[PDB]
Amino acid sequence: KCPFPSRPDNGFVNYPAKPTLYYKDKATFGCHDGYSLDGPEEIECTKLGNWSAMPSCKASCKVPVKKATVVYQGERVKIQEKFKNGMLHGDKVSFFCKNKEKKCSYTEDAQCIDGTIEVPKCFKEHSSLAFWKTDASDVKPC
Repeated sequence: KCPFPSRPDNGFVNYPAKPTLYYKDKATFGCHDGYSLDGPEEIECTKLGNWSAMPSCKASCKVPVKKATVVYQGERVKIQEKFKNGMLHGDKVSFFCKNKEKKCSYTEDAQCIDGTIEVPKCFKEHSSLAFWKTDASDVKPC
């Protein structure tokens, strides 16, 4: 015997329609808009009497700045364009930062994790109004 697995938060679950689920019986998961599955989509019930896993639904992220060039999968892009529809949990990007000492730039990664993506501390976004200031993404790389 296995119990009925609970619907994951911000998602849903499906299983055979029947009084009791015994073993080798399957359950199955999906998520609402703005979330994505973190774990296997299907799950077996096991010999020991418990469920082979328990996936959750992890939230997507608002792009956390109005404008930035970042590296994604090895390629410079504009975060606003590339992720106009938000960021999936697990999506990793790289913001540019200035080493003012050696007058060059370097990158630091940030990841969407369940709705929060923490932009790095070294990163300063500049309005296009502050035209005297220079985007780290244009400084020669260290």
